[PDB]
Amino acid sequence: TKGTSSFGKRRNKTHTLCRRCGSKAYHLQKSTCGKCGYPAKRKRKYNWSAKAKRRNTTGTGRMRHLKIVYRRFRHGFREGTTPKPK
Amino acid sequence: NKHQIKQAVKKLYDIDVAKVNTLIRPDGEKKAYVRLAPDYDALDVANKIGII
Amino acid sequence: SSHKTFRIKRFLAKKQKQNRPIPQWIWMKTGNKIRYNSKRRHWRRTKLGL
Amino acid sequence: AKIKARDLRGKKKEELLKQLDDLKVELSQLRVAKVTGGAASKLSKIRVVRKSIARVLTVINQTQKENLRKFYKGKKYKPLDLRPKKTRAMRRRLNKHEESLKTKKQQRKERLYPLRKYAVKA
RNA sequence: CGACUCUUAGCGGUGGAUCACUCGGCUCGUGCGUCGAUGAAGAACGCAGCUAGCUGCGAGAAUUAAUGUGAAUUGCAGGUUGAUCAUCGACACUUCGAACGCACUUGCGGCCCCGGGUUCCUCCCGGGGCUACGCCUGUCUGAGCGUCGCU
RNA sequence: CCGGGGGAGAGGGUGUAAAUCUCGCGCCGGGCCGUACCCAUAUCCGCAGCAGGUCUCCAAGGUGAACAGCCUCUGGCAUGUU
RNA sequence: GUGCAGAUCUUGGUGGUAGUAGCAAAUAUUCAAACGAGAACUUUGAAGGCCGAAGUGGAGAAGGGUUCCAUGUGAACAGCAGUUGAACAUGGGUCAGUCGGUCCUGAGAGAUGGGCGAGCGCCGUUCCGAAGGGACGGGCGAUGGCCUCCGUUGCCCUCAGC
RNA sequence: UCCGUAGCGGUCCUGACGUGCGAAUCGGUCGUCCGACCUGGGUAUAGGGGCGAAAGACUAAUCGAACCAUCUAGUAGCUGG
RNA sequence: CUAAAUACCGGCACGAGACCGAUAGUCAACAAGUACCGUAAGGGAAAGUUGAAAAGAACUUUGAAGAGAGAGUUCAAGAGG
RNA sequence: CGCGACCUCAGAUCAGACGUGGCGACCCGCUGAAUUUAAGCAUAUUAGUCAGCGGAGGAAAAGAAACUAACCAGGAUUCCCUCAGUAACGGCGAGUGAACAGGGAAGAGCCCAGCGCCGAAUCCCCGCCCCGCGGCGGGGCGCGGGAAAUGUGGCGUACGGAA
Ligand SMILES: [Mg+2]
Ligand SMILES: [Mg+2]
Ligand SMILES: [Mg+2]
Ligand SMILES: [Mg+2]
Ligand SMILES: [Mg+2]
Ligand SMILES: [Mg+2]
Ligand SMILES: [Mg+2]
Ligand SMILES: [Mg+2]
Ligand SMILES: [Mg+2]
Ligand SMILES: [Mg+2]
Ligand SMILES: [Mg+2]
Ligand SMILES: [Mg+2]
Ligand SMILES: [Mg+2]
Ligand SMILES: [Mg+2]
Ligand SMILES: [Mg+2]
Ligand SMILES: [Mg+2]
Ligand SMILES: [Mg+2]
Ligand SMILES: [Mg+2]
Ligand SMILES: [Mg+2]
Ligand SMILES: [Mg+2]
Ligand SMILES: [Mg+2]
Ligand SMILES: [Mg+2]
Ligand SMILES: [Mg+2]
Ligand SMILES: [Mg+2]
Ligand SMILES: [Mg+2]
Ligand SMILES: [Mg+2]
Ligand SMILES: [Mg+2]
Ligand SMILES: [Mg+2]
Ligand SMILES: [Mg+2]
Ligand SMILES: [Mg+2]
Ligand SMILES: [Mg+2]
Ligand SMILES: [Mg+2]
Ligand SMILES: [Mg+2]
Ligand SMILES: [Mg+2]
Ligand SMILES: [Mg+2]
Ligand SMILES: [Mg+2]
Ligand SMILES: [Mg+2]
Ligand SMILES: [Mg+2]
Ligand SMILES: [Mg+2]
Ligand SMILES: [Mg+2]
Ligand SMILES: [Mg+2]
Ligand SMILES: [Mg+2]
Ligand SMILES: [Mg+2]
Ligand SMILES: [Mg+2]
Ligand SMILES: [Mg+2]
Ligand SMILES: [Mg+2]
Ligand SMILES: [Mg+2]
Ligand SMILES: [Mg+2]
Ligand SMILES: [Mg+2]
Ligand SMILES: [Mg+2]
Ligand SMILES: [Mg+2]
Ligand SMILES: [Mg+2]
Ligand SMILES: [Mg+2]
Ligand SMILES: [Mg+2]
Ligand SMILES: [Mg+2]
Ligand SMILES: [Mg+2]
Ligand SMILES: [Zn+2]
Repeated sequence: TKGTSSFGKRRNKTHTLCRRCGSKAYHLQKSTCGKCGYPAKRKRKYNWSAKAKRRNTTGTGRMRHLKIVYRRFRHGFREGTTPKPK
Repeated sequence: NKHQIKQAVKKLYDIDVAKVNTLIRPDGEKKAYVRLAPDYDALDVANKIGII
Repeated sequence: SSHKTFRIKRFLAKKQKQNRPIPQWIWMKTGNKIRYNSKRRHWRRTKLGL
Repeated sequence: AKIKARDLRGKKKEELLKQLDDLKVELSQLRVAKVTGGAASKLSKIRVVRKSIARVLTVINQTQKENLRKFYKGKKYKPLDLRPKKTRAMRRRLNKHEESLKTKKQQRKERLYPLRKYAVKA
């Protein structure tokens, strides 16, 4: 009874897609995320899982501002000047 | 919105609209059925825009 | 279900669009290794999470 | 014709918007041809018209931004996009002026006891 | 003689060992040592003539401008006053996210200014700018059978 | 959402009457999201087209106490991985 | 990081068993024709049957996410086969003021004030709170139009429970 | 309250099956079927904790202390190489 | 209040090696934190090599086709995606 | 009753600023075990270590003696060698365990409050004029506004200082 017969009643879901981390760990009934902890301002991370930290680090995603910061660093963050025209 | 679709057809194709009915496809795109006025003819509008 | 929400339907729309085979002309390219689409999904086999 | 960015800069904003609204009519006419099924010459012109629209809008936005920074050139308070965007910590530093103050005590100390240039015989 | 079985060799299959390669790792050392409310990290969704993934990019969407370079890109088509690459200092940068009008259904607003509507008469529609918390200095409006002074 | 009790008030000086109307018509508008199909001895969960599990609506004729069992009509199916 | 036969060693590959166990729950199929290279299994007609209104019928909720529909294919899958399929490949398909969501509160969840806490934070939901940004009538002020008469916002008097 | 259907449950055959339809099913036979009844959805209680008409039962096929990661390559006078 | 000498398995850019050579070396030489699994926290692979150059086998013939037989390319198909 | 100060406390989509979150190898402040060893085990050991929390920088922290010493004395901090597996702690069992002196790398010193003297001699903000203007500054005006006597600035700080 506790196995195959009991697996047929799984029809309503506990977790949904989180709006901050994108993972399906937003507990609908506790209103919190088990992956990032969305209503908390700080994201949840721990030193007892080094493998979970390297799945979400600054090198994981697009870096759509930091990679321009790294390029702009080499010229002293020059701004408001143009190269000399032809 | 349906209002924006209505006033967008009225400017690009210079035809007034009876009503607009929208749906969202499983493709993800929004399809709009735009009914013209009874005095404008939809296929003679379609000819000048290209679809035939 | 038929009582979808907008974000779920949009996610299903993207996962519908990624489920097409590769175009025929990509493996005539010079630096090509792809034989087929290995990220394919069938509705009966893989249940997409959710 | 090839729409260049060098000869759009001397034009006025209204005759630039006229070209922009003409090229958008060109995109709509080309996208109708794409869905009806058209020539490859019509299909390959979509990338040409899109980058021309990007060029015209880039010229319009650059001209507007240059006039905004000409208007706010001598003003104490300017909009944050026209303010210099360095890094956040570098924008929260002290000025040249602020790092170049020293007190009246250190001013008279530097005056009274300057660092002398000297040498010692071997 | 024949079938079946055993051994060895030739050839052929099954299998991918060995060897030779290596735009990858590991380790050591050097220089620099730079994120974010001017909206970070992360995520979501889109963008190619034919495009699923990876990569790149953001409705200007496998990129715009400028500079250097100098005749290509290419799987197939199409079209030197500068094609393509590289640099990148100008411009731009959808949605969620510290995430900021209230909530997170993608829902309900409020104030002000514009354009249709109207002809300031409120409706209606579209667009733009504001509307989070804490805290510093100053301003304005206040409270007190707090301490007083004077009519 | 409505009815009542109260009566602060408003309206006109005998009329091209006024304030007012929950009466009959007339004018304009209603934005955003979901909507296909399966819903079960094959579209869900049990590693699967798994004799298991999974919430409901409709409910003909005869026999019969009967939504029992058996036969039949509308509808459905091909004997349940040969 | 130097020699393997073993560690119910690790990973990968292959045998005997073995063309064996098996393809046996829910009564049942038969004849003719068509398409085709090919038919026990596809389609059509004629039978004989079953589910027998608490159905093997007709519609929904949850869940699934294109499985729905049309055409083509028979490489792989559908434990025989297939001319067939929920398989593959091309194309299509979900239209609302009235049907639901959206609004309300339920059990309950959860900020601020406050309290606690080394700290992320936690407790607590009216409890140690100056918690109302509103309205009618009047006075004052300005605006815009038949500046007639309403409307607009600025200040004050007045009133207000939750 | 009794017989008894749907529903809920699971006595016996210690039947079938037992590299099964199935990591607990099937057949006949059975208990109950107006009330301490059955059931969907929402919500509350979380691990030395919950919850228990009490079997150390249940707490995602895991229960006399669930599951995941880390301390951790824990130690072994013992077994095998 | 205060530089220097001191620390640096993260980041950017580099150089080197008595290191490893696709069951090794990072989990990852490849569309790798990807496919896939679990409600979740998390777990987590496998997978390099035609040739110098696609010159990647035109055409004939059997078969419905997969498949063959000739012919042809190449130094070599005893290198046939 | 009213008016005007000051104090204390509110409300603003008031004018101008700042903080939040990320990464976290190295650094700072807390909190903090049990495996293990003691051939058992409880003090100890593991270990102020793993885990947990907060906060930064290109380094951080520390730092110019309420010091070391007992000498014919040295003289901020940080790091290396040595002191030293030493003094010492420890069911004095298992085990743990520095500092001074000495040799080097580097070397840099300083400022307030108080006590006093100077007419608050000091500081911030808004308006205008010209310049700089892409790290918002300079002088000139304003019978402009505030902060500050419940104390700003100059001299001056233990090496003495002031007149
Ligand atoms: Mg629940
Ligand atoms: Mg944190
Ligand atoms: Mg399934
Ligand atoms: Mg001084
Ligand atoms: Mg042989
Ligand atoms: Mg795309
Ligand atoms: Mg260019
Ligand atoms: Mg150029
Ligand atoms: Mg809701
Ligand atoms: Mg009355
Ligand atoms: Mg329907
Ligand atoms: Mg079946
Ligand atoms: Mg049968
Ligand atoms: Mg049959
Ligand atoms: Mg070696
Ligand atoms: Mg061996
Ligand atoms: Mg047999
Ligand atoms: Mg039906
Ligand atoms: Mg049915
Ligand atoms: Mg078969
Ligand atoms: Mg079908
Ligand atoms: Mg209608
Ligand atoms: Mg709470
Ligand atoms: Mg009874
Ligand atoms: Mg009874
Ligand atoms: Mg038995
Ligand atoms: Mg048996
Ligand atoms: Mg069976
Ligand atoms: Mg408790
Ligand atoms: Mg009970
Ligand atoms: Mg017992
Ligand atoms: Mg022993
Ligand atoms: Mg200090
Ligand atoms: Mg060297
Ligand atoms: Mg490997
Ligand atoms: Mg090899
Ligand atoms: Mg090989
Ligand atoms: Mg050879
Ligand atoms: Mg060869
Ligand atoms: Mg303000
Ligand atoms: Mg402590
Ligand atoms: Mg012991
Ligand atoms: Mg022992
Ligand atoms: Mg022990
Ligand atoms: Mg730690
Ligand atoms: Mg921080
Ligand atoms: Mg930094
Ligand atoms: Mg420091
Ligand atoms: Mg010392
Ligand atoms: Mg010694
Ligand atoms: Mg002893
Ligand atoms: Mg110790
Ligand atoms: Mg010393
Ligand atoms: Mg020296
Ligand atoms: Mg003083
Ligand atoms: Mg001193
Ligand atoms: Zn999350």
